[PDB]
Amino acid sequence: KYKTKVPSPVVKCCGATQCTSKPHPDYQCQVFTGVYPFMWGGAYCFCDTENTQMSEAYVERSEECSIDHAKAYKVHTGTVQAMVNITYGSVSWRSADV
Amino acid sequence: LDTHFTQYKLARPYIADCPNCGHSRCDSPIAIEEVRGDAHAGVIRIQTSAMFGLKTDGVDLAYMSFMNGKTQKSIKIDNLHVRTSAPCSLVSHHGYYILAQCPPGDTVTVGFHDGPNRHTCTVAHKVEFRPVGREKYRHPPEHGVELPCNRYTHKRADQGHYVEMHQPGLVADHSLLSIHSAKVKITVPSGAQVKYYCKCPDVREGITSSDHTTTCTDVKQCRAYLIDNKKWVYNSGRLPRGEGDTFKGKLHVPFVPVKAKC
Amino acid sequence: KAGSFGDLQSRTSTSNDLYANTNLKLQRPQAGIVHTPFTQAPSGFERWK
Repeated sequence: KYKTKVPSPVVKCCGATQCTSKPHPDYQCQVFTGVYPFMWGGAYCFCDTENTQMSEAYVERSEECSIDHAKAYKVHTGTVQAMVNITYGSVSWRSADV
Repeated sequence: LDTHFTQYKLARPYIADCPNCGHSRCDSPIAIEEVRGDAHAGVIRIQTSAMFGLKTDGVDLAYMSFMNGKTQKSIKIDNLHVRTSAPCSLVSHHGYYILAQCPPGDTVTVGFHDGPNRHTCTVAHKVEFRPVGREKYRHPPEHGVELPCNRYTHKRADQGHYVEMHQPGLVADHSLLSIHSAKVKITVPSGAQVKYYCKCPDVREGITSSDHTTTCTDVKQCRAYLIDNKKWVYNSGRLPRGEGDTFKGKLHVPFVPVKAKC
Repeated sequence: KAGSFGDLQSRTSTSNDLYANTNLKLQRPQAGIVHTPFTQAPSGFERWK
């Protein structure tokens, strides 16, 4: 399963911030305007439409991806094995992998 | 407890915008991001934007440092409450991050008690706890077979992954922008870097001690900013970028998912 | 396909490159507040379990 480990968006206060297509996996990024971002003091950017917000998010392997993960395969035929015991004759023992 | 000053010394208790902070969207220091109800053992690993653990300086994981003001408050953990549909059980905290044994719940709802105020934070997240096995319980029993579940650790001595933790961007603080009896008056925390100008034409960058403002007068048309990048942060989605640079601060995760046999 | 099995497709665990068709679509944050609407299919590894 993914983790949308969002990089923290840019907020330019008066005017645009063009985004670029960074090479992160599934790097989704879209500029946005028309904000007034309440951050701990009410808003902080003094404009009202030129307030720009650039959101960016890419996909990343979960921490569970290392450990809890499905796993595909192209499977061919290979070669079968066995730990054949023979308690032979009077030998009475061999437990060998063949 | 003195082996992860990577985070402790260098990271601060971040503050972000909690979504349904009791009433509505506040800005809680314990703003919940990255809820992970992805294990099996009744457990969720959570990140607060608050960095509890040791104090500001050096002692006792079981103390409690969130942000009040621009400032920390590194004090006791006395009355933490993670909860969901029912009250959860804490497992352990380290850094920004807490592990807690929860039941299933449509949401996740976190909060301590500073003492004067409840001051909680709450969030949506689909939670379940299937145990590993062909039995679809709702809860772990006392007995039964052990078999390979997925689960998070109790511990901190942990490096199996690390998340980027570079600087904070600025933050608003209009407590700064006082009035110089006719002009709007900015100040500084400790000599920190205050990034300043107003809609009118006056000082245009702001890298200063306490300035005044020749031109504008209204507090509501000025740049109350705090470039205070002496301590890095978690790279929350509810962070404004520090526009200058990708500073250093690669920092581990404690609560790795491990192959415990529940 | 996003939502379907293998929305995330990494060669191995170490492999920094991958294929993430998750249909991740950001939306604008609401009413002048800092956050990041990420609208996304929960994984085809979430289902498939």
